[PDB]
Amino acid sequence: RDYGPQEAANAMNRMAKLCARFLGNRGFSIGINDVTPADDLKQKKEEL
Amino acid sequence: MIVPVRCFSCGKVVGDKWESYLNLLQEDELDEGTALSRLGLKRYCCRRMILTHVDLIEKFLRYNPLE
Amino acid sequence: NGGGKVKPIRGFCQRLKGKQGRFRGNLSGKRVDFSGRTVISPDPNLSID
Amino acid sequence: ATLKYICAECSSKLSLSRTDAVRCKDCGHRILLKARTKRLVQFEAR
Amino acid sequence: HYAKIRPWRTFRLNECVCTPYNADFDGDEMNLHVPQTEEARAEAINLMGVKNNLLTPKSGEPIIAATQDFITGSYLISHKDSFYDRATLTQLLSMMS
Amino acid sequence: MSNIVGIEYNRVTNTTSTDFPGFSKDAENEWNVEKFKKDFEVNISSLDAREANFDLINIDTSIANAFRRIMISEVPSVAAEYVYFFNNTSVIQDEVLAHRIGLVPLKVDPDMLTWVDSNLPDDEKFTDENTIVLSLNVKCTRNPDAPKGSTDPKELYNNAHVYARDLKFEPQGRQSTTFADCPVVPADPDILLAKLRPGQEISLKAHCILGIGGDHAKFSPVSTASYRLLPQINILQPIKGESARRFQKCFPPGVIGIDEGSDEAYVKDARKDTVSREVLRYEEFADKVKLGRVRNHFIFNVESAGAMTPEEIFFKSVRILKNKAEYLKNCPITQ
Amino acid sequence: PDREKIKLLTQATSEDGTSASFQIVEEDHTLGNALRYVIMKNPDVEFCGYSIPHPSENLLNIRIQTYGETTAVDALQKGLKDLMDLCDVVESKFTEKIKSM
Amino acid sequence: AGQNATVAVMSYSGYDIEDALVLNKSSIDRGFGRCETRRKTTTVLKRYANHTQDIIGGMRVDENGDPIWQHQSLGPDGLGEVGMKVQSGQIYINKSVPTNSADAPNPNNVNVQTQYREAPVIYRGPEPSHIDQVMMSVSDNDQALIKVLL
Ligand SMILES: [Zn+2]
Ligand SMILES: [Zn+2]
Repeated sequence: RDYGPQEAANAMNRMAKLCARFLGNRGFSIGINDVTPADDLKQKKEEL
Repeated sequence: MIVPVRCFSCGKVVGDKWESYLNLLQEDELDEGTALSRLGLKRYCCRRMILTHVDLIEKFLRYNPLE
Repeated sequence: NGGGKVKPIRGFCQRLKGKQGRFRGNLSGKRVDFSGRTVISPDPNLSID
Repeated sequence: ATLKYICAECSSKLSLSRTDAVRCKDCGHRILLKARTKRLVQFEAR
Repeated sequence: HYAKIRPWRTFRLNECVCTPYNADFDGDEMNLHVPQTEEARAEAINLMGVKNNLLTPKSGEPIIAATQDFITGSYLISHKDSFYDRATLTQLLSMMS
Repeated sequence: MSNIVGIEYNRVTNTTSTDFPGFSKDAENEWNVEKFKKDFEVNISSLDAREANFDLINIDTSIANAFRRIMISEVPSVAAEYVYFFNNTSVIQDEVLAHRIGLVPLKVDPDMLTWVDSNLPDDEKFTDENTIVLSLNVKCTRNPDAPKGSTDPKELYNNAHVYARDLKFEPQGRQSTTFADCPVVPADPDILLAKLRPGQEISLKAHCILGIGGDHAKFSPVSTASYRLLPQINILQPIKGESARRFQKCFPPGVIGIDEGSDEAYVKDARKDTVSREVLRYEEFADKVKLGRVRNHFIFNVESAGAMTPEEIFFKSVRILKNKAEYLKNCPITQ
Repeated sequence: PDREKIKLLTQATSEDGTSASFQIVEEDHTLGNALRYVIMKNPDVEFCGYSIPHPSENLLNIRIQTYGETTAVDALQKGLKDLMDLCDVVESKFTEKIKSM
Repeated sequence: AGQNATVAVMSYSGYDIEDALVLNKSSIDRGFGRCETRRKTTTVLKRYANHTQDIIGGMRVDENGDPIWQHQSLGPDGLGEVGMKVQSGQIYINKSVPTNSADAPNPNNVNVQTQYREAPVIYRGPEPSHIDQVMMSVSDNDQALIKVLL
């Protein structure tokens, strides 16, 4: 809305090319630690 | 059809061990991994294919051309 | 004739009436040249557009 | 072996003329395959 | 779009324009056209291409954006608790462009 | 910092090398050498035929990563690749069969070969010292001796399970004279190339070129080579007794060690543990022990495919990189 | 001597040493990840990164930026020739201790 | 049916994104996931009330040099050979019918049935192929039949 697209999208290309190369280099993932609650929420849930 | 020559990850020679493995399973009643434990696979990636890969090729040889 | 009543008799007026044909499935919908078809897969390193 | 083709059940080698016979000799069986050549072939393992 | 050429075989595009196609990747298809006459090119490229068409007509929002990873991928770099190094920042700013 | 990596139950800490006089008030750890040299060391674990393991110290991740990488890809190894065949009738899909032999390792050295040229076509391509061509044939024969029903179908059928042993090699002019005391051998002779039954035969001569790992694993000198980062454990407070006995019970047998009910839990040795970070779940053991590793100190090992002594492999992969630089040094620079 | 190796990127630099972007042909993280390290410790340097434009293609781009004085390509010279010396050490001690075994 | 695979869950190589998987070379190179596709082609040789069958002959072989590359590839019989790389544009089976076969015959003839319109079926395709089996056989109605597979 300010500078017109030509440099605008030029940002977004930089967005992708950054993220796609970095994230995997750093890393991230799910875990069963995540989905299974540790003690706690099972008991309070039971009253819930 | 055949023991793959190497596992899809390690790329240690697998083929040698399939024969001797099955030997150690038939004679010498013994536990699977424990066999492979002293059979020389200490890392599971390789190990699966010994635990896996049903051997078809003989079940094919039933249909061999000469019978 | 044969007297089996196959069904397959109309299709001149019906030619330009419904579905795929002259109505609006072939003429308004014309099949096209200079084209290709595939499946998809990413390239973030490929620029937008 | 070296010759043209094989039975299905008999696995018996046989050669044939043209517009000749579909049956083999020994088999009361019909279908037959075609033997593989002696001609060299090539693959690349990769 | 403009056309670039690469190996293997398949249509490959940049992700931020997925949602316009509502492309799921996954196993789905597309189709590929080229104009013939020149004026058609200049038409669709400088009008009906991306950079001019970037906003949806309905609500007047940009429909294209980061989607999935790129979103969260920013967040991790974006995250406050993070920090970096002149070497780190270096190779990053490289990887960005 | 201080070559410490955070090992925390959900996360890690202090990863990137972060030593160079870019990032500090005082600007130090600036290059030179001989502080590098005299500080840099190395050690060996043990040396085997088809395997090597050893230890490295006091360098960043990068160059080590290089050695691993070039070691798994950019190093040379030679193998049979192109496949020519003397018919075949057998069950196995003949392509897949070729893929097999293509992959099977060989025990043979480089340095007795050269590289194929994409140019210089036709028969001029594969020539003499640049090629090792293998032939094999078996027509399975029924063993007329029939001891039982369904033995192993060896007593039934001669040479049913075909092995790398069953491969032989045809030497040629100047090809013979050189490998006389280097008999051509297919690494581990025991592999199942094919199974079959009499009324079947397979014959071939495939070809053998030098190759590079990144292009195909079949050119790997190595089954797998990797560097496990050397583990470390810092511990606090006496915390002795069965609770401490439970503590070591939280780890693989190498673990720490127990002198007595007193003298708490002392580290027996490192590098035995899997760095498997269990203690942080039991939540009591937490405050006395932090987990981490030293970025300077690399557990680094390798499997030889049987190609050659890995100590000399590793030594090579180094020089291959040294070359790769050197060639770039005195290479000019166009604008 | 082969003149397709490193084709300097003109658009990269302004003038006079300073910064430059490079494409090394047929090469990858093995080097680049190494080389960036050996470079970054050279005091006058600012910013030395690298990346691949696309994995599907093989070209390697290493970026370099510095303070005044010493030139980029001069820095790349120095650091690279230093990486030579690193290898020299690796062999020097490695083969030694293993010669002793 | 399938592969027992070693899998990680991560964002590596930001090509990942939506549902897109990513593989290891020199794994698929070591072999993995490798496929074969057995397809088939069938040809019914049908005789004609002209009392004239259809002929499978072929393999012209100019120059004495070689069977023409447009064709080649078959064998002395003039039919596709077991286990040969066979490529688009070429013929693995040659079927030919007479031109007078299409019309109304009479029992008045002298010599030439020899006119044969030939429609050898090309194997089209985007890549190389092999022929590991071919079959010369007959159905109930006593007419030659060839059903082959690539
Ligand atoms: Zn494995
Ligand atoms: Zn028969």
